[PDB]
Amino acid sequence: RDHWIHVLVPVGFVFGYYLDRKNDEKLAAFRNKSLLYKRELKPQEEVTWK
Amino acid sequence: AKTLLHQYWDIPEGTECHRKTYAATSIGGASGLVVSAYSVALKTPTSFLEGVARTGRYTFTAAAIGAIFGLTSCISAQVREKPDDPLNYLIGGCAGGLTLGARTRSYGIGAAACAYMGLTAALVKMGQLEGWKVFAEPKV
Amino acid sequence: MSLVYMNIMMAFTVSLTGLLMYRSHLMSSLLCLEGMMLSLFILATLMILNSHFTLASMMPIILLVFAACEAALGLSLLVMVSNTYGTDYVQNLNLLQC
Amino acid sequence: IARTFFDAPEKNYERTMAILQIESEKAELRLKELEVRRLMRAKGDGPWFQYPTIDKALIDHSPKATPDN
Amino acid sequence: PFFDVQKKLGVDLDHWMTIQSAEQPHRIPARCHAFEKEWIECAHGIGSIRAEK
Amino acid sequence: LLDLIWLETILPKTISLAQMKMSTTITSQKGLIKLYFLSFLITILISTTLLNFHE
Amino acid sequence: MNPIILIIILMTVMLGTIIVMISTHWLLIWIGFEMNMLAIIPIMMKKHNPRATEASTKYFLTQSTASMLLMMAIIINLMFSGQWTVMKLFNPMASMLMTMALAMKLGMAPFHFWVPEVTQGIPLSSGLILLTWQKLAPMSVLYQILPSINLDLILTLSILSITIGGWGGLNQTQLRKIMAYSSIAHMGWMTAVLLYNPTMTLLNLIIYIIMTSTMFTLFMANSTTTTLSLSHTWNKAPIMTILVLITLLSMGGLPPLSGFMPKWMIIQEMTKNDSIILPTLMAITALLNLYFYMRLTYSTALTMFPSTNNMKMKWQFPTTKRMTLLPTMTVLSTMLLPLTPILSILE
Amino acid sequence: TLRWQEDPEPEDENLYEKNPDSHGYDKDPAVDVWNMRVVFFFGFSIVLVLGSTFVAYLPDYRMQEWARREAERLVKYREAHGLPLMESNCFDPSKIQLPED
Amino acid sequence: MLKYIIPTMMLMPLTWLSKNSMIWINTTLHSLLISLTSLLLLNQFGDNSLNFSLTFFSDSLSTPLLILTMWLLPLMLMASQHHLSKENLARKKLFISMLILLQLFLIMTFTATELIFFYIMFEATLVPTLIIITRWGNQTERLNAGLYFLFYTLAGSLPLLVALIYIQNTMGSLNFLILQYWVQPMPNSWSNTFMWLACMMAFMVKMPLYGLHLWLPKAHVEAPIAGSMVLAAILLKLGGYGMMRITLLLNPITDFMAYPFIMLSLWGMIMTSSICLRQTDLKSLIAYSSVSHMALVIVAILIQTPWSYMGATALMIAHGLTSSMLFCLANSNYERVHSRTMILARGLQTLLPLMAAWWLLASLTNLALPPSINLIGELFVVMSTFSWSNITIILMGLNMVITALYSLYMLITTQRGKHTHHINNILPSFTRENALMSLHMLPLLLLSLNPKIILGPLY
Amino acid sequence: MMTGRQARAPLQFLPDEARSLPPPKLTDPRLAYIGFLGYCSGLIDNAIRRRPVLSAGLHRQFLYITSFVFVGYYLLKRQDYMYAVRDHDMFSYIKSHPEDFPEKDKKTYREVFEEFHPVR
Ligand SMILES: CCCCCCCCCCCCCCCCCC(=O)OC[C@H](COP(=O)([O-])OCC[N+](C)(C)C)OC(=O)CCCCCCCCCCCCCCCCC
Ligand SMILES: CCCCCCCCCCCCCCCCCC(=O)OC[C@H](COP(=O)([O-])OCC[N+](C)(C)C)OC(=O)CCCCCCCCCCCCCCCCC
Ligand SMILES: CCCCCCCCCCCCCCCCCC(=O)OC[C@H](COP(=O)(O)OCCN)OC(=O)CCCCCCCCCCCCCCCCC
Repeated sequence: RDHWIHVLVPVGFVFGYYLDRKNDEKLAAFRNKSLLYKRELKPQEEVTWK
Repeated sequence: AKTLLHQYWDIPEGTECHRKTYAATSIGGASGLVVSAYSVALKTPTSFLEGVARTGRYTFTAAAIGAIFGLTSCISAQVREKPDDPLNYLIGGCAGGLTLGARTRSYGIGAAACAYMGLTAALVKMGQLEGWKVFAEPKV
Repeated sequence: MSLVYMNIMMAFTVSLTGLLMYRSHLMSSLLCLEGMMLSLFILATLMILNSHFTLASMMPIILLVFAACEAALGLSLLVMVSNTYGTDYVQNLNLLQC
Repeated sequence: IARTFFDAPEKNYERTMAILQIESEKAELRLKELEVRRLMRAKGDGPWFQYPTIDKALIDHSPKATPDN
Repeated sequence: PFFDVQKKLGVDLDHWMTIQSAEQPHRIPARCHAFEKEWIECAHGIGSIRAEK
Repeated sequence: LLDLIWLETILPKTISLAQMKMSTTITSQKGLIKLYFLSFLITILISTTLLNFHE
Repeated sequence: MNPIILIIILMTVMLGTIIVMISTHWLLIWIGFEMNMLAIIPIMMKKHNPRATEASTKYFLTQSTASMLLMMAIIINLMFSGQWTVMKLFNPMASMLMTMALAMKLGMAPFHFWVPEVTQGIPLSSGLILLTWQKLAPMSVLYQILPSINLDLILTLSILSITIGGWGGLNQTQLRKIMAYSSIAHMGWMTAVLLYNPTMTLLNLIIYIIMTSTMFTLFMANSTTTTLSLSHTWNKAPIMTILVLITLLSMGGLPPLSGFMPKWMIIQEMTKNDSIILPTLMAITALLNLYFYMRLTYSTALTMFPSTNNMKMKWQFPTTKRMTLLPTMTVLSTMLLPLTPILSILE
Repeated sequence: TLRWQEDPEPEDENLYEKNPDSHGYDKDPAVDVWNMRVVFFFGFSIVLVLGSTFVAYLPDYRMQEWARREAERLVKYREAHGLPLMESNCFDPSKIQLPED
Repeated sequence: MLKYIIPTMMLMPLTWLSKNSMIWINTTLHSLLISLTSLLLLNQFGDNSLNFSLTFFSDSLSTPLLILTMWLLPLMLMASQHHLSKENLARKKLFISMLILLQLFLIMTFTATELIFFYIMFEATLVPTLIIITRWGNQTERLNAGLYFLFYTLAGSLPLLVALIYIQNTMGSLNFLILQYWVQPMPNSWSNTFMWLACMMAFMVKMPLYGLHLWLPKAHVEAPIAGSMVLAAILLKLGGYGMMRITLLLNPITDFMAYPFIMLSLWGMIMTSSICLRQTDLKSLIAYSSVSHMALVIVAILIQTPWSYMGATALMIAHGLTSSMLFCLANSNYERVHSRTMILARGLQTLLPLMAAWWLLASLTNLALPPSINLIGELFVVMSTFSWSNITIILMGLNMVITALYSLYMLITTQRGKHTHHINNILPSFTRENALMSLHMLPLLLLSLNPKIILGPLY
Repeated sequence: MMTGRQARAPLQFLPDEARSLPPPKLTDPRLAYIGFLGYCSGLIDNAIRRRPVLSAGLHRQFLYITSFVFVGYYLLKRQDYMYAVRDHDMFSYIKSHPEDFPEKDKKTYREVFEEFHPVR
């Protein structure tokens, strides 16, 4: 590519978003356990959020 | 120097002006003697007379500062009937600073010494009241 | 405790105050330093011999050897500054104030 | 906008609960460590602040040249 | 830092001199062998803070 | 009067002059070993007698 | 000087330091100290000019006095305990004498009068060897005897060292004297935090060693010994100006550089023991060290002082000095703050 | 005498002299016109317009509209049954133990 | 918050690998893209904050400041590229690198959940600004300005570090989410008095308080244009954010320990506005106006009421935008006439009419013309201070009169009257300067349509 | 502080109890940051010797990164071990001394009393 310097920054934003999602999955200790949002799981799914 | 500080702080404040003044004068004279000893050691004088004159001048200045501070703080505690109050020590510290200005014969250093040593004396009074530790023993 | 201990401590203190107040010469400072070592020798030797510590009897020999090597180095330094200035006065060693 | 970019309120709620639990655990552990350090310094019976002493494996036990020892 | 090279390597460079109640030549006893032995048998393994009291 | 003269005088200028004067007093040594060792003896005497650091 | 004789003398210096570090006998500590000093004397007199002999004479006299005081403390401890194991001392007089002997060897105030003159009189490499390596052994001996150290004495020595070092370094224009006063202030910090947590002392010692090594290595790389000769560097090699700027900013403890970490952890440790006035006073006093560091950065990197004509002749030639480990200690002295929890390896 | 060797102060360059169509961005006309296009497109057409559109359609910022709807529901429910619309105490006094004096 | 940190550090290889002529285009383009991306932080809730991780969070107070920072960076890139035209390429890349690093520290500062991480970033912001001021400033006394700025900040901030470590050791945590629920009353004693002083003096210096403001008409004046923009627009608001975060731990001792600074800042704004009335320098006049507005914010934070907090955050954002625009206009005049004297170049409306219109709009927003967010913030602070006490309305009315006086004095002196005869290098306005002015003006005018996104966490 | 712990088995970088702990991953962020430190030192080494910074001597920069990664990995192993030892000693001492660490009588907010200071 002759314009890779123009794709340095958006792939940085995409990688930062991916790391944010990974850490959000890492902080899932109270998923579907809170006293306000506790509910029975609808079928054909396993988690409330990812 | 440990017994001088205890004998100064053993007297209740606003009670005995003469003994408090004497203790403060002794502490000041000791500090002035230390300063004069280091002065004649590092900066050697021209003769014995110049060195003993410098020693007497420094010791007398420090002793006068101590006596004025002790007398002023004790008198202000007596008049106001407020023994545990850093305002009395602030007044005494400014009196000591004005004495230092009188000894050096310049107004500006005297006013600056009034402000700074009044603040320092007030801080020492707050530390004595609240039990602040400067050389704190290891604990954890 | 004993009395000769007090005399050896006072001898060490006298030699220390002699070293710590230079008069004119560097050689007098070196002599005061080596008198301090000699007082250390006597004190340690008396303590070791009175305590019957057998294996500590080798210590004053090592102390003497090391401090005499120290004194040899000091004499060499004195000879160097005497060759520089023509005398061993301590008032000529003041170039490093600036 | 709320479907593509934004996060669900439940996700933020439970994420905040997880963060709060972890940080409260850390704060309690820090306070307990301070108290333990103070007690070990004061008493000296714990695994910390064990300043060394003379090892007793160096003492000679064979009979000497003099009986009175 | 006190790097215990002697204990790591197993050598004995200065432990023979370090106390008076140690192994002395020709089994010569010291004047205070028994007192020092009792004090060492106290202080061993309890740290300085406990052994000071 | 206030911010070009006095507010400049109280906090920064006086502190700067005090540190300058203390620096000129500290670094004005004459480079003599005899005076340094006399100061060492005075320090030892003050610590032993006046401050009681050997207790 | 012969390369082989220089090698043997340098290994003798390190052997003396090792003998002090690894030994369990007080006489061996003394022996290592004299071996180290006797071997390091010819490093100071490498150039053979009167200033080097004067500096060597003052250094020899100070170290011999401190050594005799150390032997006195050892003999008093033997008299009152009957043993020689390097551990806590059994007499307050022996503890006071040994503490002042180690303070004289470290050059802390008020025993500080020999450090700037000795550093000025000797070359840059020998001054680096002195101010970096000579302080590993007295701090180890202090690390071994902390149950016997008087708290008031060591704290007085610390605060006096910090104040005197800052006020002394305010007035200097020679780089070696600036480095000496900076050293005095840093040893004040290190022995201030000694009695509460000696691991913080080890961390501060390591960080100060790295920063001083970087600054001295840059100095000998550019062959500058004064302020103005350092200010000529912008017209010769501007990368060195950037390096001295970042290292002098890190030496002042400015975050987020690696020099912030020692005083940060020291203040963290001192407040756990309910000592609040002293860490504030030490920070306010370290502002003076920051002041003369920032003055150096003004003269060197952030302005362009006038140069001379022969700088062109110096442009036409590249450098060939063996700037050993200069990028490594340049990186390690500036970007080490995110790895702050690495200090647990020193406990 | 004559002072140190130093160049005089250079004359200020007029950007409109060599390029009367200058936008003031660069001395090369192509770089200058491309910088103008970049700033005008990505600043006004992209950030300002779509940013205003994004802020205008924020999904119920800080729950104000939900709070109004819930207040309507609660006011209707409390008005229908004769209940007071709001009480002076946020928590029930039954589940609160006052200190004994 | 990693989705904004990582593109910011990826701006560094973008400016260090670009061509000799394409550094400004690339940096401006990609910073504008990240500024557009920064709008995703507006997912705020009426009860809970937007908590991303253990280290980062962003409530409704830090979000406007973040958006302001990430929008301000391309403005500084556009402004600072004319006076760096003849500079060496490596020095140009170093300048852009310091701007990028400052933006990185600023966006890590507003989102720090831990207070000691906030302190570390808040004092890491000192180095790039000091380097920018003392290296690319034009005058002799830029070194003295840097010394004053650095030492005022550090002397104010070292007791803050000591007090924060004390709070960590006493309470067990410095996490702001924990401290909202674990907070305790602070009783009246001398220890707590010096706790309050230590926790407050750093942000009182950085804001600045009247009497501690002596570094501002130096650092704001001897800096380059980008430095002046980032000093006026963002760096003064670190103190405001710090007092908003730290007042939670200082109750109920604030209600009487806030009296001397309330009297200092109520009387201080009159003194600084009067100073503005008799200023021969345009840049110094703008700096003293900044001192007065930040004194208003200080009073609003210190009286600690909801209306005061909303007015304080709105006034902070509005004054940042207005001061940045005023500094840009003064810089354009400086590039035209090569002098900062206000009386030298006069009557520029006959020569520069659209620039005169931009000057008029900036002056109108400076004196809080409704319904600008300047007036919204100033009005809310005035209402809350009236609730505090009634003679505050006398003080606020006097301040408003003098503020209108000096703003129109600025405008009438610079733009109106007869033009200077001997000045003949007044070039027409470039497209770059006009684009910079419009990018300062249009967000400021658009925010009056939806002012609810700048009203803090208790709107 | 912990010399009594590190006194029975001296001069060991990692004792045999450390092998019961999970080793750091090779994708550790601290290890990646140390590798970045090595790369930065390689670039400075190119810069001070007037070489092209990003092109000259790729073997030198690779050895810089490799050496930094190696030393950092072992330092991280030691750091994790020593924090593990700290926690282990803390919990053992807490469990062994129940008299000094009593259970705090937790009370709900309906029983506790807090003074109210109005903001007016
Ligand atoms: C920009 C210039 C102006 C800067 C002003 C900076 C703030 C001014 C006040 C700072 C005081 C020092 C930090 C105090 C931190 C207190 C934390 C704490 O726990 O406090 C309670 C603690 C209480 O001690 P404690 O918490 O250990 O004890 C437990 C509590 N009691 C007492 C109940 C048992 O306070 C202290 O320890 C002392 C506090 C007062 C310290 C006085 C000395 C400093 C004087 C002011 C110096 C200001 C800067 C001067 C230099 C300027 C530049 C040249
Ligand atoms: C935000 C914190 C950081 C601050 C700095 C930010 C810098 C970066 C800038 C990014 C982009 C801008 C962000 C802020 C955008 C603010 C504007 C916005 O979105 O508003 C939304 C608001 C939203 O309004 P609303 O909330 O009432 O709309 C209801 C909501 N919906 C749409 C879902 C139903 O938009 C409007 O108000 C537009 C209304 C229509 C257009 C205007 C009509 C009237 C115009 C004037 C007519 C003549 C009057 C008389 C004139 C006389 C002469 C003077
Ligand atoms: C708890 C801690 C326990 C202990 C841990 C380990 C501590 C390590 C302490 C390191 C101390 C370094 C001392 C100074 C360097 C020693 C080597 C030497 O002699 O260097 C000088 C030598 C002189 O040669 P010459 O050619 O005359 O130089 C003049 C310039 N032409 O050669 C030169 O001048 C050549 C030029 C380059 C010299 C570079 C020297 C760098 C040394 C420091 C490296 C970084 C520190 C060590 C690693 C971190 C340790 C914490």
